[PDB]
Amino acid sequence: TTISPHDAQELIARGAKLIDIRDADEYLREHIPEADLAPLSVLEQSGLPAKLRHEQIIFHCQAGKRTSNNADKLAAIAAPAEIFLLEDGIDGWKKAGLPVAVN
Repeated sequence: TTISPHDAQELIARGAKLIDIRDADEYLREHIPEADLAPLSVLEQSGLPAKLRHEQIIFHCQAGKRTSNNADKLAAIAAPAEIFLLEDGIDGWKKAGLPVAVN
């Protein structure tokens, strides 16, 4: 299931984890302040660490593609949470007028 940036904000205000699945170099250039970084490759190797588990988990990447294309991987990695994909990624978040942190 996809979630709008504004609806994601409301879930994050209730404790939902926002997980950035991009690489560290991408994150460092520009990220969502509320997000926790966990590159997809690392998640595929060692799983989601306990500190990033919650009842509600929202994954995001750049523009919606890596989340859409790895939907089954992400559904398993965060199971048994309620899982969302941020619609249009950080690009969508920016287009919605929500804050980002730029290097």
